[PDB]
Amino acid sequence: MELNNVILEKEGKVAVVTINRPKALNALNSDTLKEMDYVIGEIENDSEVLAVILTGAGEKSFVAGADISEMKEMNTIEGRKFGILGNKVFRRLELLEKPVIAAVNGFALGGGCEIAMSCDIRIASSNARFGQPEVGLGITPGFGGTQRLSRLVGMGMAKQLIFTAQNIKADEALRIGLVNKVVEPSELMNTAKEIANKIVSNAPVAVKLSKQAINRGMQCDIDTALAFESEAFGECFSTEDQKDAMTAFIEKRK
Amino acid sequence: MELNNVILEKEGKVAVVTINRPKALNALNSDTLKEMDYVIGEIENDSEVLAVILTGAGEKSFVAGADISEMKEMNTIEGRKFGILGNKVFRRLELLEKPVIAAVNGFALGGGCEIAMSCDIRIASSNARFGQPEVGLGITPGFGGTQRLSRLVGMGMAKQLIFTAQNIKADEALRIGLVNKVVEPSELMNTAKEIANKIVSNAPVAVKLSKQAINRGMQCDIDTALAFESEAFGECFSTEDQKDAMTAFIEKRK
Amino acid sequence: MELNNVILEKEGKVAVVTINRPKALNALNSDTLKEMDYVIGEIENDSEVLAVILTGAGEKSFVAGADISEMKEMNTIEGRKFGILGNKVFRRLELLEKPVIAAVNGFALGGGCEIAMSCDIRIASSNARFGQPEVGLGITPGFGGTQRLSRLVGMGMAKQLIFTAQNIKADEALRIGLVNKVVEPSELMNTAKEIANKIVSNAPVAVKLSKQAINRGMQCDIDTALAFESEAFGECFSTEDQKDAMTAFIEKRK
Amino acid sequence: MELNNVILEKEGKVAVVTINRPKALNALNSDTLKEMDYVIGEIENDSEVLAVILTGAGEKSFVAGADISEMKEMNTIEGRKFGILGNKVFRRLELLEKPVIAAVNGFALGGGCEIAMSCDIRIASSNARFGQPEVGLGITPGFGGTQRLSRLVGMGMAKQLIFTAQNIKADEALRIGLVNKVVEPSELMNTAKEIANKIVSNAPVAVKLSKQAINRGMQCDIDTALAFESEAFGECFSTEDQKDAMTAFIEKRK
Amino acid sequence: MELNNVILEKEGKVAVVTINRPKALNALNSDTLKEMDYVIGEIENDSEVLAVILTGAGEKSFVAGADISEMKEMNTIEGRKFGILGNKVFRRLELLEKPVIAAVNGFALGGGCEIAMSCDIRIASSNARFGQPEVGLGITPGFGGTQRLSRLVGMGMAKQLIFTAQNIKADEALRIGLVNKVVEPSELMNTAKEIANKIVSNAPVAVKLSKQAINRGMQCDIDTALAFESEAFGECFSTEDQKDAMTAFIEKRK
Amino acid sequence: MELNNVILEKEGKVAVVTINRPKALNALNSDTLKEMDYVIGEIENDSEVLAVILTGAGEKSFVAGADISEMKEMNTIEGRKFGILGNKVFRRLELLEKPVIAAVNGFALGGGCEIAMSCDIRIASSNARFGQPEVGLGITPGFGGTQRLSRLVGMGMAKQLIFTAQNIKADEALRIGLVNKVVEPSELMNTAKEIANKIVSNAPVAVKLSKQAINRGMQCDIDTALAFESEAFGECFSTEDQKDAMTAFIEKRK
Repeated sequence: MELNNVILEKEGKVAVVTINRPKALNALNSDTLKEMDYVIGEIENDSEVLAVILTGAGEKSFVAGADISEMKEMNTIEGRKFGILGNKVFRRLELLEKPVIAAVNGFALGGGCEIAMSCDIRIASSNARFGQPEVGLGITPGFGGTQRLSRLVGMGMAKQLIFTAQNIKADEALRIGLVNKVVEPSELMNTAKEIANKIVSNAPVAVKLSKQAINRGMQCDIDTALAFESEAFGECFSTEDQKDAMTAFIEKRK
Repeated sequence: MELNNVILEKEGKVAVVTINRPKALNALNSDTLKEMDYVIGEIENDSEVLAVILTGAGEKSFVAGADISEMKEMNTIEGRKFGILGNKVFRRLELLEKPVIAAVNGFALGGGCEIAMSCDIRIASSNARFGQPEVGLGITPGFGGTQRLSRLVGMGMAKQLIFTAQNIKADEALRIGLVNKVVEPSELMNTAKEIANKIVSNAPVAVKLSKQAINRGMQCDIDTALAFESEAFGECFSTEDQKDAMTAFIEKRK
Repeated sequence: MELNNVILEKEGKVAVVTINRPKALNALNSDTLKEMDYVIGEIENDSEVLAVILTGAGEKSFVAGADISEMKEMNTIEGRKFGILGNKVFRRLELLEKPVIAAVNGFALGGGCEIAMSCDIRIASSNARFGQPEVGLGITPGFGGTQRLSRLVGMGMAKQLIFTAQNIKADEALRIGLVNKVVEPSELMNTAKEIANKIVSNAPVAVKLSKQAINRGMQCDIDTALAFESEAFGECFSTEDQKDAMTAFIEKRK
Repeated sequence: MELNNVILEKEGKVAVVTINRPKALNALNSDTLKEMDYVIGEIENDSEVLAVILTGAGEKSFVAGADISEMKEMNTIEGRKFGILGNKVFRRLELLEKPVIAAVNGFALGGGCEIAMSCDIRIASSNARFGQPEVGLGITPGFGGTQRLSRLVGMGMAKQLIFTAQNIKADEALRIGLVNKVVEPSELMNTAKEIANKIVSNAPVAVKLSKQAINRGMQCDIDTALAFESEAFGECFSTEDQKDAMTAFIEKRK
Repeated sequence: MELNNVILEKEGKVAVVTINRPKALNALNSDTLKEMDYVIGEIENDSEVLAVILTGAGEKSFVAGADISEMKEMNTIEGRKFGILGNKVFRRLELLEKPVIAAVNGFALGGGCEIAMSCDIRIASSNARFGQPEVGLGITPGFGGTQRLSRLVGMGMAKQLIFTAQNIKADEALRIGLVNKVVEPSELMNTAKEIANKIVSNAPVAVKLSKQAINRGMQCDIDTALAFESEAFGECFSTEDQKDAMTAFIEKRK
Repeated sequence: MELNNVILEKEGKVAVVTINRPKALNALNSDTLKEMDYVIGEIENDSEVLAVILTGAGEKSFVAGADISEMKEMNTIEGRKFGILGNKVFRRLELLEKPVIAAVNGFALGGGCEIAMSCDIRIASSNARFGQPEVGLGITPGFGGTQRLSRLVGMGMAKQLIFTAQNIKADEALRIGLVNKVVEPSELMNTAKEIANKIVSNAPVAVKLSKQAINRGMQCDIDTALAFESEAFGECFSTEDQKDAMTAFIEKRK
C-alpha cells in the first residue's frame, strides 16, 4: 500500500507514526483512516517494535478534525458505516499489544481528539488544544468521542465539552487528566521518546499482558477482572525475561 | 399543577428551575419531589426547551438536605419505596433529552448533593459546599448518592465523604471533579446561562443523541458502547441541521 | 494463630493493623498474606471494631513490594495460584464490612501499592512514594494492580505507571486521586484516627450498608445500581439507630 | 382518563387487563399504549392487587401487532421516539412490583409478542401464534423484541424468528421455552387464575422482593447479583408475614 | 474439624461428599454449612481430588430445605448476614477449581435446590423433586435461588417456580435444563461416577482452566470473555500434559 | 487469493461457503482460517450478498477439529496468539452484517463446533454430532468454546461437554437448543436455503440492524439494550424499504 498522508518510521524499539496532511492541518479522511489501519498492521507484524508514538506533522496541528466534504452528503446508513469504520481503526489502535503514546503537538479536535483518546498515554505541548466541535456540525462525535472522553475525564467534563463544542487549552487538559503531562513544544518529542524508552527498557511480554489486563478488566466487574489478571500473571512465569529479571534483581547484594 | 416549592421559567430556549423554600433552606420533601417530577414532565413535552439550569433560591442554599420529619416514622418497606420514588425523579432528570446544568449556589447536602449529581453538568459559586450526612442520621444516601458520587469523583473521595459525613468546599469539589468550574456568587447564573446558551446554539438532535450515547454507553463494555455511538451518529445524517451545518461550514471554512 | 509479621490493636472502636517487617521494608510474603487474612477474619468477627487503619512500621515504609525469592522459580500454574491467593486476601479487605483507611507512611510499591488500593480511603505522608515495578521484573501486577489503579486514577495514568514502572511522590499521588490527603509524617496517624473517629461516631449499620452499596453498585449499570441502594436504604429503617438519630436530629437542630 | 381500547377489572387479589380492539385484532397504537401506561399506574397504586393477568379480547387474537398507518410516515427521529415510548410502557410492566402473567389466547405478533415477553410468565392456548414480522415491514422490532426474545429463548432461535419473520405455533413456543405451559382455549383463563391464586396465596413482600431480585440481579455479574439478593432477603425479616409463616410452618407437628 | 452432618470420601481421584442428616431429610443448618465450607476447603488442598460428587443420604432426600428454627426470629440485619454466609459457602463450591456434580437423589428444595444449582453439573434420579418454597414462608430465596435458577432455566420458568413456590418432578426438571440427565435411583451414583471418571481421565490443568473460563467469561461481554479464554488457553501450552496428549494423539490416531 | 480449503459460491443473494479438506475431514488449520478470513472479507464487501450458509463438503463431516501438528510445539505466548487469531476470524463472522446459517451436515468438533456456534443460526442433519474434545488434548477450547457453548445451551450442558469431552447427537443438540432444527441429510441444504431465502426476501437494512441490536444488546443490561434498539429502530425510518413495505402492507391488508 502507498503512503501519502501518514509516515511510519522505525528505529530501535520504537515506531513513530506521523499524520502529515500539512495543508489540511493533519485532518482525517477515508484514505488517511485506511492508511492508519495498514500501519497498525505493520506495527503488529513486527515483534521488535515495543512502543509507538503517534504525532502530527508541523508545529500547529496534531490532528485538526476529519474532512467534512466527505461527510456532508452521506445518508443515515452511510454515516453509520463511516462511524463503524473509523471506530474499527481506533479500537484496533487501543488494543494493539504495544503501548501507544500520543504526542499532541497542537490542535486535537474532533477525530483528532478521538484518535488521541485511543492511545494508552497522552502528553501535550503547551500550545495544544482539545475539543469536540461535532455537535455544531449537526452530529455526535463519530469515532468514539461519546465514550472515551467520559471514561478518561469523567461524565461532568465530557458532557460539557461535547454539548458546548468548545475547546480547552493544554493546561486545562492536564487539570482534568486528559493528558498526563504538558511540556514546551521543543520538548514534546524528547519527552515521548523518554517515556517510550523507559517502557521499552521493560520486559515486553509483561507490558503486552499488562496492557491487555487493563484494557479488558476495565470492561467488567472487579471479581472477573481480577481473575483475568491472574491468568495473565501466570503466563509471565513461562518466560525467560521473568526468570532472568527476578534473578538479576536479587543480584541486589552487589 | 400550581407549584409552591419550585419555580419554572423560560429565558430563550433555556428552562430555569429553582427550588425555593425559604423556611427550610430549599430542602427537599415529598411535595417538592412531586413538583419537580411535574416540571421535568413539562420540560419533556416542551419542544421549545433545549437546555436546563437547575438552581436554588437565595444566597445560602442550593438544596439543603431533605425533610427528616417525613422519614423518621418509616418502616423498612416504606423507606425502600421512598428511596425508589426519589431515585426515579432523579433518574428521569438524568435521562432528560435536554442537557441539565446544576448551578450550585450554596449548600448542596444529602438529597441536595444527589439532585445536583443527577444533572449533566455542575458549576458552583465559591461559597458552595457539598456533602452526604445521611450516615449520621442512621441511613445510607437514599437518592442515588451511593452510586453517583463514586462515579463522579472516584471511590476514595466518595467513600471518605459518605463514611465521615463531612462537607467539602467548592475548591475541593473542583479538585476532585465534582464540578467543572467555580466562580463568584454573582457570576454563577451568568456562567450557567453562557454554558446553556452555547449548548442551545448547537444542533439539537446532535446534542440529544450525544447525551443518550454518553449516558447509555457508559453503562457497558467499550465495544458495545462504540457500536451504540455509530447508530446514533448515523441517525444524525437523517437531519437538515447536519446537511445545513456542514454545507455552511465548508462554505465559511473557505 | 500467633502473629510475627502483623500487629493488631484495638482502640475503643478502631483497630490499627500494622505490617511490621522493619528490616524487609514491610514487604509482603506468603506468611504475611496468610497472617493478614487471619487478622482480617479476626476483625470480621469483632463487632466492637467499626473501622480499621492499616499502616506499615517505622518511618521508611508502608509496604515495599513482595518477596521476589518466593517468586523467582514459580512456573505458569504456580504464578497463577500466587496471584489468586494474594488477590483473594486483598479482595477480602476491600469488601470487609468495616471501613479501612490506609495510612501510607512511606514506600508503597507493587504489592504495597496494591494493598493500599484495596482499602476504602488512602491518606499518605509527604515522604510516601507509589509505584508498580512489576514489568521491570518480567511480570504484570499480581495482586490487583492492573485493575485497581486504572479504576482509581483513570486509564491514562495507570497505564503510564505500569508500562514505565517509575514511581511517583505523594504530591503526584494526591493530584491524580490515588490518595485523598497528604500530611507530614508527624500528622499521619492523627489524621487517620480523626477520619476513623468521625466514621465511628456515625451510625454503624448505615456506614456498613453504604460500603456495600458503593462496592456492589459500582460494578453494574446505573439502574440496577440505584435499585441496589434502595434495598439497603430500606434496611436502615429496621434499625433503632435510624429512629434515634432522626428523633435526636429534629429536636437537636430544633 | 377514559378507557376505549383496554379493560381493567379487579376482583380479589388479582387484576385482569384485557386488550380489546376486537376489530383490529387487539393491535397496539399510540392511544392503546397510553391507556396501558395509565392502568399500570392504577395497578401499582393499589397494594391489594397482588397479581396481574394480561390477555386479549375474543378467541382469535391476543395482540396482533401495532397499527402501521400510525408508523408509515414517521421519520428517523420520530420512529426513535415511538420506539422509546412503547419500550417505556413495557419496561414499566416488566418492573411492576406484582407478578404479571400473559394469557396468550391467540395471535401474539410484533408488539404483541413483545408485550407478552414483558410479563413475568407466559402461558398459551393451543391456537396461539408467536412471531416478529417487523423485518418484512422494513424495521427492527421496536418494543424490545431484539432484546427479550434472545434472553427468553436463546440467540439461535431469536435470530431465526426475527430474521425470517415467520410465525410458530403454540407447541413450538413451548419447546423453546417461550411459554411455560400450553392448554386448550376453554382452559386458558382458569389456568392463569390458578397460577395467579397460588402466587397471591403467598406472602406479598417476598414475591415483590423476589421479583426485584430476579429482574435486577439478572442484569449483572453473579457476585453483585448474589449480594443484591441478601439485601432483599434481609428486608423480609422485618415483616409480620415472615414471622407468622415461619411460625405456622413449625405448627408442622400437628 | 470433625464432621457429623457431612461425610467425605476419596475414590482414586474423585471425592464424594454426602450430606447426611437422615432424620432431617439432609436439611441445611449453620453447622452443616460450616462443615461444607470446611470440606470444600479440604477438597481445595487435595490435588489427588480432581472431581467431586455431591449427594444426600438415603433414598428420600438430596437436601430438603434449611432449618426454619434457626431463622424464625432473625431480624433484618441478621437475615442479611445469614444470606451472605450461605451464599458465600455456595459460591465457593461454584468456583471450586475441580468440577462438581450434584447427584440429586431425591428431594431438593429451597436451600437444597440452591446447593445443587451451585455445582457444575446436575443429574437426578427419577424420584427427585425441585422447588423454592421460600415465598410461602415470607422470604425470598436466601442462598442464590433468585439468581441461579433464572440463569439456568430462563426467566419464564424461574419466575413461575419462585412466585408460586410449587415443586416440579425430575422430568420437568430435565425439560427445562435444570438437570442434564434423569436416571433411576439404582443408576444415579454409577452415572455420576462415570461422568466424574471421564472428567478425571482428561487433562487436569485443561479442565481447571476451562471451569474458570466458563465461570468468569460468562459474567462479562463476549469480547472480553473471548480474550479471557485465550489467556487461559495459552497457559495450557506451559504444561507437559498438553505436549504429551497431543504427541500421543497424533501417533495414536495415526 | 486462490482458495484450496474453502469453496465460495453465490446462488441468488446467498453466499454458500464450504469447508472442504477430504484428506482431513474438513478440519481447520492455519491456512483454512486465513482463507475463511479472506472470504468473510469478500462477503463484507459484496452488497449483492444478503445471507450466508456455512457448510462442510462430504457426508461424514462439517468440520472435524483442527490440525494438531500445528499446535503441539507451541509455547504459552504462541498458543495465546493462536487462540486470539482464531477467535478474531470467528468474531468477525459472528458480527458480519449478513446473517449466517451453519448447516451442520456431519461431525462438528472442537474448532468445528466453535465455528458453527459463531454463526447466527444452526440447523443440522440427523447424523450430525457436536463436541469439544480439547480437554483430552491438554488444552481448553481455544476458538471461543468456553464462551459460546455456555451462552447457547446453558452452563450445565456446556460444563458437562467441555469437561467430559464427549460428543452429543443431533437430537440432543436440538433438545438443548444448540440447533433450531434437525432434518434428513438430503433435506439439510434445502432447509438452509429456504431459511436463507426467506431472510433475503426481507428488508435488508432491517435485518442488518436487527442483527446488530441482538448481538450488541445481549452484552449489556436490559435498559441500555432497549435504548440501543430504539436508535436502530429509528434508523430504519430513513429508508424507502420501510416507507414502501408499510405502504404496500396497508394497501394489501385492505
